[PDB]
Amino acid sequence: VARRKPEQFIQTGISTIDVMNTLVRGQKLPIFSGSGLPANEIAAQIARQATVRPDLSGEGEKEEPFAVVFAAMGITQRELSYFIQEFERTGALSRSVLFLNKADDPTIERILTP
Amino acid sequence: KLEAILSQEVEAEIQALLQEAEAKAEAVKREAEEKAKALLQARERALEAQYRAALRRAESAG
Repeated sequence: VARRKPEQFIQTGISTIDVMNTLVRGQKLPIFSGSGLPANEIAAQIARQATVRPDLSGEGEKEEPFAVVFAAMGITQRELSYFIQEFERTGALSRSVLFLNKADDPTIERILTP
Repeated sequence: KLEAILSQEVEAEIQALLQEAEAKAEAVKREAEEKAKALLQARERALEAQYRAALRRAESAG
């Protein structure tokens, strides 16, 4: 009851989404990924090219701070650093909250952390 | 006369050829200006990028 239909779209920097599905606030959109397939590569693209329209939709929300939250649930040696070095590309490491869970970290905290 | 025919078969070729080669000497030179301009257009954007990134980094860092 407290929600209502959103309608302010964002630039994901991938054309295909912002035409066909239209990724708006308060909406989920899982990115299905196979096993033997990358998952990391594609994810990074959405994180450094996530940005509201300034008035291309008829308005912005750039007037209020945009920020990102992260939380990984099981990551190796490469996926650890790979994410961190693209967050310095993002320029966000002073306005983000990271809840990294590794595989060297307990297996029980893989469902707590979410 | 007959020598006046001879001067006209030449005088025709030697303007066709030299008009053609003053429009290749134009053409190469037009593309040469339009390239140097564009290799500096990409240089202009690059520097800007590096400054917009740079300042954001120093704001976050601090």
